[PDB]
Amino acid sequence: VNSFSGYLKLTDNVYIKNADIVEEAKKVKPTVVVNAANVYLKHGGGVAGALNKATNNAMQVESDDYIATNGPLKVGGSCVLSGHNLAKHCLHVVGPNVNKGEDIQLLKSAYENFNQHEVLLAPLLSAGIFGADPIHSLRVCVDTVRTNVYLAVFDKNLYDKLVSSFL
Repeated sequence: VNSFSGYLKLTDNVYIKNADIVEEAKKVKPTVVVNAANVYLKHGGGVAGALNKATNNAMQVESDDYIATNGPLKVGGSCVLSGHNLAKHCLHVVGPNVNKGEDIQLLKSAYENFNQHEVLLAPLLSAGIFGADPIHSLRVCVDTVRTNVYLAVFDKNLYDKLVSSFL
């Protein structure tokens, strides 16, 4: 039993809710919240900008030190950093950004990072300002992640479309 509430069960291990991931993280304080990161960990907008804003920019400060030490992530890769006031840990995962021309096949590699964590609160990777089809992202999630994932979808209209079209 865990503390996640109000989710629709899609499969054995994937759950979904119309929710603001920031507000959901603040209430649940999950072990892991996933950020929709870019390779530079520049948290300017989308989910990343919202998560970082909720940390009062502490996520960005920590991220800048990470990049200065380690260099950029790979598209499809990830790193574990602090969850600050939102979670124990933040798993920064880089899905391909279609608006930069990155290969969508890398979306499966991106979701594979979730399998290193037993339970996660996450957005749909490569959705929103990353330009991929969220219906496709949900399909890849279900077909790739084997650990327990709680997906937060900000847009109510999109949430209803994802549920109604789910196979």
